[PDB]
Amino acid sequence: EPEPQMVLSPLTSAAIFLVVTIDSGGEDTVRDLLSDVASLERAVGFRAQPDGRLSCVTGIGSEAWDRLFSGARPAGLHPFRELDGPVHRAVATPGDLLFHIRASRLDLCFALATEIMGRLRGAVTPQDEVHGFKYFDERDMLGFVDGTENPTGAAARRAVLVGAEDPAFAGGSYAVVQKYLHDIDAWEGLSVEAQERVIGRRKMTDVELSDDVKPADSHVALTSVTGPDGSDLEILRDNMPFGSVGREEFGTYFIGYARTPEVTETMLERMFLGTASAPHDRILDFSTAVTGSLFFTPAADFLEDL
Amino acid sequence: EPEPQMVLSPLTSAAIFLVVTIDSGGEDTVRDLLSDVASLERAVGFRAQPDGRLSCVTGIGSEAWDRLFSGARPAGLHPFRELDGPVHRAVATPGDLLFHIRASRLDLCFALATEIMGRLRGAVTPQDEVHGFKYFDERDMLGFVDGTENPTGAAARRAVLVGAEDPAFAGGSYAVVQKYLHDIDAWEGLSVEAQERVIGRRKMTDVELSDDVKPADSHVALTSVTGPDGSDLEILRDNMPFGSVGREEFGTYFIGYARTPEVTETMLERMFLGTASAPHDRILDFSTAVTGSLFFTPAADFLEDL
Amino acid sequence: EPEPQMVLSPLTSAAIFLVVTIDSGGEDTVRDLLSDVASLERAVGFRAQPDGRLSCVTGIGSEAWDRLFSGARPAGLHPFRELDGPVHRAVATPGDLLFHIRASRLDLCFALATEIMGRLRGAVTPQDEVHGFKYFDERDMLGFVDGTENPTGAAARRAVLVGAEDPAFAGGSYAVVQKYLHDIDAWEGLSVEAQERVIGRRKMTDVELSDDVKPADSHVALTSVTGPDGSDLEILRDNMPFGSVGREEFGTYFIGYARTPEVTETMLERMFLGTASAPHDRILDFSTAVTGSLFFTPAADFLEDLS
Amino acid sequence: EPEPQMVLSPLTSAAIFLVVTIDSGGEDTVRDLLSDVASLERAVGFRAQPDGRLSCVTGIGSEAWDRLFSGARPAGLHPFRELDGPVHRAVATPGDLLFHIRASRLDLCFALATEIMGRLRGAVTPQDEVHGFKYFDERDMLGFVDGTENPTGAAARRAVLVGAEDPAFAGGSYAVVQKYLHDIDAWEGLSVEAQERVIGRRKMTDVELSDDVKPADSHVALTSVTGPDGSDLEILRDNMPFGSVGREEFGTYFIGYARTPEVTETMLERMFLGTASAPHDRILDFSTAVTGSLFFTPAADFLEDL
Amino acid sequence: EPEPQMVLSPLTSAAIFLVVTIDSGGEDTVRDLLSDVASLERAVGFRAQPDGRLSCVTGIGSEAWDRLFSGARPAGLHPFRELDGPVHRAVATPGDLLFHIRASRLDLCFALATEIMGRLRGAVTPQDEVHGFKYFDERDMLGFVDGTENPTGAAARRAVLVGAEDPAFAGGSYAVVQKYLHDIDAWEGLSVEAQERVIGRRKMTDVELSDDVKPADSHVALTSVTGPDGSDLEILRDNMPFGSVGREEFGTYFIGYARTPEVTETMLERMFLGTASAPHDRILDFSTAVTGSLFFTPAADFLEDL
Amino acid sequence: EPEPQMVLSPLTSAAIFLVVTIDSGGEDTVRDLLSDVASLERAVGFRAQPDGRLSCVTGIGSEAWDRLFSGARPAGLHPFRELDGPVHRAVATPGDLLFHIRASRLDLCFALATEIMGRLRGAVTPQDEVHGFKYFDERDMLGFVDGTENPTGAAARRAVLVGAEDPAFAGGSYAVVQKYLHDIDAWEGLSVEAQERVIGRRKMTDVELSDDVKPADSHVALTSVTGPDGSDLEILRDNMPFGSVGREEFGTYFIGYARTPEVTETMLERMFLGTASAPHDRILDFSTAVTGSLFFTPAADFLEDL
Ligand code: HEM
Ligand code: HEM
Ligand code: HEM
Ligand code: HEM
Repeated sequence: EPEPQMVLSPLTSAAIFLVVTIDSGGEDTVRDLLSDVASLERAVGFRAQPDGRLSCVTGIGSEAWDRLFSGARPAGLHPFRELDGPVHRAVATPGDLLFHIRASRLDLCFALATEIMGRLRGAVTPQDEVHGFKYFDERDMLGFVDGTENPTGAAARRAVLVGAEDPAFAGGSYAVVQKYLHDIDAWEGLSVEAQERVIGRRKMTDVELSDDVKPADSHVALTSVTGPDGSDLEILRDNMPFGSVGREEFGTYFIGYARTPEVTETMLERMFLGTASAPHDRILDFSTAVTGSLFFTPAADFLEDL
Repeated sequence: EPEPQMVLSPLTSAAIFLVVTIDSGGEDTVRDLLSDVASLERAVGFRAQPDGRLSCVTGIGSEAWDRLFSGARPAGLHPFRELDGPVHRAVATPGDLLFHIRASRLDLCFALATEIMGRLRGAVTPQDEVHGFKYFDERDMLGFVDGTENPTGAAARRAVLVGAEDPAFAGGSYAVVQKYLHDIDAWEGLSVEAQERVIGRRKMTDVELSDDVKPADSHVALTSVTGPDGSDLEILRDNMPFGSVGREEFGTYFIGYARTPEVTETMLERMFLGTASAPHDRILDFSTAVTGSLFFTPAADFLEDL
Repeated sequence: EPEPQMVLSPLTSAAIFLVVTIDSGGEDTVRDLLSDVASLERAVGFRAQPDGRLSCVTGIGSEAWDRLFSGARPAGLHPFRELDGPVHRAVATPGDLLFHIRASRLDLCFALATEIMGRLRGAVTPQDEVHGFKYFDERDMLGFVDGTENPTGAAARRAVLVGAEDPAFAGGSYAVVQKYLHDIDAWEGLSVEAQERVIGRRKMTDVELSDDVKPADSHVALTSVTGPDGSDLEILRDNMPFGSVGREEFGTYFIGYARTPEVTETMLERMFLGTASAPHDRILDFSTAVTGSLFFTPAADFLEDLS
Repeated sequence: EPEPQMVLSPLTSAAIFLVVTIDSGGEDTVRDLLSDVASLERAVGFRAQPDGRLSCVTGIGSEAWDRLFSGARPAGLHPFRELDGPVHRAVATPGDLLFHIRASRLDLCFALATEIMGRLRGAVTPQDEVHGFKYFDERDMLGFVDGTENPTGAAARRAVLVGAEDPAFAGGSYAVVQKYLHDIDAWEGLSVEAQERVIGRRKMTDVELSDDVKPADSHVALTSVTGPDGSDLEILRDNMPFGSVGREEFGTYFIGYARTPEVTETMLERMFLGTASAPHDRILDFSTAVTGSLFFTPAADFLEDL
Repeated sequence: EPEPQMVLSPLTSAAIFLVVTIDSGGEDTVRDLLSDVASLERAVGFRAQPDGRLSCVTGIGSEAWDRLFSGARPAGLHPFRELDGPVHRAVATPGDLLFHIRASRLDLCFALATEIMGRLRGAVTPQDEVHGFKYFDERDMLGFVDGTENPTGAAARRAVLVGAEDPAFAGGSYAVVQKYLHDIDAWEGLSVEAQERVIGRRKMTDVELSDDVKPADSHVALTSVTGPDGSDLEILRDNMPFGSVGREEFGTYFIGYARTPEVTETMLERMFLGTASAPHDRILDFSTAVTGSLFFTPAADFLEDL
Repeated sequence: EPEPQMVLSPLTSAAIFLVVTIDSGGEDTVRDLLSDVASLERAVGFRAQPDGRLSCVTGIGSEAWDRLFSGARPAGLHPFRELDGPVHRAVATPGDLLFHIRASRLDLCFALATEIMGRLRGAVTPQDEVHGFKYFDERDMLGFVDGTENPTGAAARRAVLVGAEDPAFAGGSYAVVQKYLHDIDAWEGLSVEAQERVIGRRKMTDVELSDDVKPADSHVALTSVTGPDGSDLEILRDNMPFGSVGREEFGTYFIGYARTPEVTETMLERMFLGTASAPHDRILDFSTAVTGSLFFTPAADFLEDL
């Protein structure tokens, strides 16, 4: 019955990520923006309804939920954990509102972001405004196909949508965002076989490496987590490449939706802290998480009732 | 006989404007890059040939030409003139190499720019990188359709391509680049009729205003320059919007190609210094020029012979 | 009977509205066509099936229903009410059968209409035939974006499809059709701010005006109807621009699908008769309704299995 | 060289034909419009530049040419000849101005026609306008593929544009406009083989019938005129299906461009009056001409220089 | 609840049919491929996600089911019946594994087939490989529109998906595959009306012939089977044209999905053996069946759990 | 003045290569087909001409020219020269007529080939028929991008169209066709760096290797022929991947157009016989030539005058 936000939509060719902090006394402005965001998205996106698939997902951080709403907090909504392994660390950056805008053209995303920021001209403060674009075969900046094993259909619904465990917030999701900056020089220093061993998949054919050859510290092996029931826990992640050529900045904005934050937290702990058979993820040797945050994206019905 | 660059192409949806300055001792690397920029463009763009429309235009500033080539300089190639008008001024900023990359997708432009700057590591210091996107209705940040009256066909090449006036540099062109930052807050405070009077075109229908009603200080009226023999002086403009909603940065990157810089300089003088019947252009009351430069784009044959 | 006649399909770029009336003795061939309309639509559309998205919706008027079928009538399905306000009027032109054809290309719609009328030749009288096309940003003849606030997903299904209130006719809908001829000269005589105040949304960015500034007599304000339980009533509408510049004729064909006709009747009454705080809709000052009719679009299986 | 109009354009999905008669005293309005038709077309069609492919062609009748322009007349521009055949006839209807608008979507053509008629309010009387649409395989309403043997490339330029025979009007063309109402019942009453014999080509594969079995009175055979020197005489046709289902009106709007009207006049005479081996064209047994006119489409610079 | 193998996917423009026979001792490799086929399809098809629509359907023959799996068998699974009609005979050919690959481009299908065969190298013998391409308007080699009356929506699910009748194998389907070679010259010898009477539909308009004129031995009149309870028995068919001009070979590869094989068996018996009012199907006079097999396509969950 | 036979057309997604041998006494039928091939191509293509891009190129072998035409012969026409290298051989196969059909869909190519072969039924013997498909990323079966360095525009016209050196046959070209079978099993055993060194270009980004480190026996370094006057000899080649997974056949059909066969013969001699610094091309260690022929594709007007 509850209507989830557009989190199950397929990834498009253009996206904008807005991580924004809320200034003191701007709670009412944020409330009315959350009420009107669906109408704003519809108005901006209907001008190109046949093609463009404009979709805005709004999430609220743990530190802002108790300041905006006086009801019951969603279960598991907590500030992003600080993971500091022996070598790499995951830093948590301030963030209260997440606006994830996706469309086939950057113009629609820019217009929607402009409208949203205009409605919040003097009540908030931007933190991590980022534009992201796709490549030829949906590749990332590391040259590998990204998001191949994303759950689809009913599997995605079971993986990312909150069910009867939190009846008051059915249809919501937990989104973990993390901006990484790559080291392209070191990555290009390695051979293609070394890159495949680091990732765990073939670079050209995208065929997953055989289990008897896949290294224990590869990114794919460490992110493959199986729960107590024997089924593999999965999340609907949508990485977006980004960067500026002049500043020699290349990176990836990872966003991951789940029905509970525990799956993403376990994946991050395995990647950073490492398992018994692997000190840490190999992909972290060439990628540093410059920012990280956690948000809760509620159902559209909850947002429309403010 | 000479082969001009891709300066005569339809305005694509995505573009990257790179302006860089050559450091000391980097002339040899710049020459090496210019000797194979066409090959790099072909290699990057052939991967998506039918849908993609990748095209890179390379231009050399007046300062860089003396230190790069020992031959005769192109006629009219001079450092960008700075106009100190009574109210507005056109600032001239350093720049020695311009790469104007255009494609239907931002990924191709980003890959080409990455390859170029990787070839130019250490040799040049980046000065201005702009990622321009084109709206669904190829409108400006002011909401007006841009490039409607661009010359096309034989008129375009007769207006932008150097002919027999400079036989040694036939097929080249002069490109004036200028970055404008718009004051959207003040622009939105004007009625649609006021905006149309400022621009000189109808906002929705894009129909030019009548001669008896068009204001003398409108942008279209001031940029319409008649030649000494009754002909109309024309330039090719590929200005595109750009900006980021995080910093309240909304702007337009203007690039203009001509046979000689005299036409563009006259248009700029009319816009900034004004006319006897108009103190200055009205569009400058809402746009501020923060970067201006002039470059010469030679024929592909000239670049391939280095 | 869960089988709607594709009335939830998104708006396409080309459409044909065909309202006809059946003369005496034509009740037999019309029945034969109604059992073949789906097959004809499939046969015409499958050629362009990858992107043709051809869809035909058939509706039966109040008189035509009890003229053709001898079963129980659907709840409602009254002849279209004629509203005669202090200034504007809503005429109720005769109409028995409505064919709403939608496709990305006009050729598919024209072929389907040609086949339908060839099967119907000699037994119907064409009351109205309108070819509608879509502008750039789904604009209407007034220059505003049309259909922005259309319900989508499960909300549209709950808003247009008949539920358990009429179990015998589940999956159907009630379609109200009207033809408006705009006064383009008067509309262009107004400033853009005046046009936005008349409509209720910004012309450029399609963002609707704030509550404290939106006029009480604007079209959007008057068509925003709140139900007795606080839930706003919604309908699915596909307004198609049409006209010919030779006759200086410009207009919009409005079609509205609802679960019950009462919602559309209330919206029309508020637009024409007006409320206490607004004499009538402002958009009616530049639009004149030349036709008007109400039809019931039954479920696909009901048309296939006549009774 | 003179710049030709948009006559040399490919067949397009949507078209509008607008034939009007200039009222008394409305010469000045038409004259000032003709200098603005190119600007109006550019303004309207630029909004959909990548795919709109909007193009407007303007033609002037003989009486309209006499009333408007006081210069020399083109070699053609005689009032459309009315052929009184033994069975069929080609009526000549009044017409002074022809606007042929072509675009991929009918909205562009409608907007351009609206602009033109608004500029022509109170000065012209619309004789008739036709909204033409293309079927699946560019077919006509008779079920056959239309325009298969149209000239292309330099051959079309030689057979359409006016050359050195009339140097003062180089780049123009002569357009013959006719409106045919088909008898679909009689056409459908014929077998497919009979229809192919009527037309002269196979309906299925669209291949031409072999010359030993093609009937002498077939449409293809009769409109295959051989020049005095043995060179084939050809014209460019852009037939547009049209009709209204409610009125049971089905028909084709034929427009034919030539470098001289005599080619189209000879084709029409062969079709209607017939040859020695054929009383008349067979396709005329199912098509009735209800509107005929002849116009001259001048070069773009001629219209601009007014 | 169980997820099918996307047997309800819309018809695409390119397909590959691969029928192979498992060699002795190759059961383990076949099981591994059946486990990894979903991952292989996801990896190959993700490179072109928006377009392409790559989908692979895997079916196991009756002779191979008892060799690969143990414990239970589908109720309807059995070796394909051979029909020895008075004139036409439907031959049964050895087939153990069926791979039906569909995509908008043949390259994706070829890559998927290459991966599958490489995984199966040394374990299976390729009995048949067919590359089918969609014709002009979904026509077949006979020129008639193919697939017009396929069930869609919930009707297709009720017609092709196994329900509560076989709970252990819910979500599966039964696929009957045949390869017909056409006598194109003899078919073209017939008139268009004769062809329509043989098929039962209009050649151009695809309108079904009236019941008063439709021949009793036409293809449509013979494949229209009414159920015992007055319902209509329906199957999902994807007929793919194929052939080579060098060998003068043209044909259609027919695949039919059903919830039970009884419907397809009844249709084949009516087509070949014929009813009381028709000796056999008329289309069989111009088509010869050179291949026939029956396979069971289980739910994706069953294939994954191996 | 002469019209080229659509040789300069851009590469499409689907192609059909037909090589046939004229039987004794079938010269008249071949002449009739050569006369009617343009009409057949137009008739087949105009159904999908908005985006079909169908184009048929016809070439006549050296032996067939002496039989079909009794006039003068093109200077460069001669039977294909078989090269017997130390380890590799270029076999010459009997081929009299070449039909190279290109279109965005295999449907148009198959229809055109069917019509052509039907007109040639009983007159020619089909020696070879290849259905070539083009990968999603313009790659070949070796995983590298093909045709990156193909000449375009004026350079291509100068390089592939014969001019004043043979005025009687101006507008024609010489096409060399070869059928290659690849050893994918051995090719995949090499590292990506080894594959790049064999080819001579980067596999990922298609960037040509630097002048140093580039092997002297690489394919690119061996097909880069410098003319006597310091210019680079270039040909327009359209390699098409092809094969079947059932027979484990993978290969590339190479077709190369030139203004004279000397350039292609020199390239083949360098690849097979080898230079002083390279025994032979490395790519030949994984590709075997099973077919080789040379044809002369004349101008369209030459074929239309039969
Ligand atoms: C710079 C950071 C990252 C990059 C470039 C990256 C890229 C990739 C790539 C190329 C793959 C293989 C392709 C595919 O499976 O679709 C993959 C797999 C995956 N990654 Fe990431 N990833 C990053 C960070 C993360 C993080 C932070 C998480 C979780 C917290 C994550 C979770 C996963 C999962 C669940 C899979 C699929 C595992 C499987 O298929 O068994 N990734 N990633
Ligand atoms: C006569 C000419 C009409 C025109 C040009 C027109 C056009 C429009 C436009 C531009 C809007 C605002 C944009 C949008 O909501 O998508 C709108 C809103 C709407 N109109 Fe109309 N309309 C017309 C007549 C009608 C009629 C006759 C009805 C009902 C009987 C109706 C019902 C509505 C509704 C329900 C809305 C939604 C407003 C909201 O959800 O806040 N309109 N219409
Ligand atoms: C009145 C209804 C007409 C219809 C339905 C029609 C349609 C056709 C068709 C289907 C063809 C064969 C396919 C093709 O050539 O593309 C054709 C050929 C042709 N028609 Fe028409 N046409 C009509 C009138 C005319 C008129 C009035 C003229 C000239 C005054 C004309 C001139 C030609 C020419 C020149 C050809 C090509 C001849 C050739 O290829 O040798 N047609 N027409
Ligand atoms: C037999 C299998 C062949 C394959 C797979 C193949 C593929 C390639 C590839 C990948 C390239 C580099 C990328 C590109 O130029 O687009 C290339 C270059 C080239 N190849 Fe081939 N080729 C083959 C045979 C031939 C033959 C037989 C010839 C001539 C008789 C030839 C002539 C050329 C030429 C002229 C170039 C351009 C190199 C340059 O301009 O620097 N190739 N080929």
